[PDB]
Amino acid sequence: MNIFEMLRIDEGLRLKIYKDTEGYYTIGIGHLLTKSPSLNAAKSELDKAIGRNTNGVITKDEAEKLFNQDVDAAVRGILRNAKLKPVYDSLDCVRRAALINMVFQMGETGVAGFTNSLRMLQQKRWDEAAVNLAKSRWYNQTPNRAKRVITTFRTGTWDAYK
Ligand SMILES: [Cl-]
Ligand SMILES: [Cl-]
Repeated sequence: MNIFEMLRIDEGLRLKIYKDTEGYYTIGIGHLLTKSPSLNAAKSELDKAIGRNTNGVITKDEAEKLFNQDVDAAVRGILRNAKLKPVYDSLDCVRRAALINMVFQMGETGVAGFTNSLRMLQQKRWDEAAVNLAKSRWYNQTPNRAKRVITTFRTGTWDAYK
């Protein structure tokens, strides 16, 4: 198991523009296109992202390409973030994957706001962090996925993904 497989499980793969859990236009492996309500705006952003007239449909290869770029960008945002970096550097590889997943879902900004949980993870107080992470809109809106990531931080293993 690794970050790619983990997120492929959490996000699925769709080759036609779709709406995510928040109702935003997305495609591929959880690649958000736009928060705008306009399908055209979405098709526009899609073509711009792919470099061709897609007509709202992409290939598997294209999806995987966006995906790789998105993972990369998540890691890179973490490393450039003063609040996140130290946490990330303090964690083992499995838990780093949990932090990346959250950043991929919610953006660096979103995650950097879980101050208390972050401090707990930094301190390696796993059970406490898990309880704190659960008191969040994130958990209440996407409880099954949140549970998986939370179990990952709590245990340091991939059991939730097996
Ligand atoms: Cl892009
Ligand atoms: Cl969920």
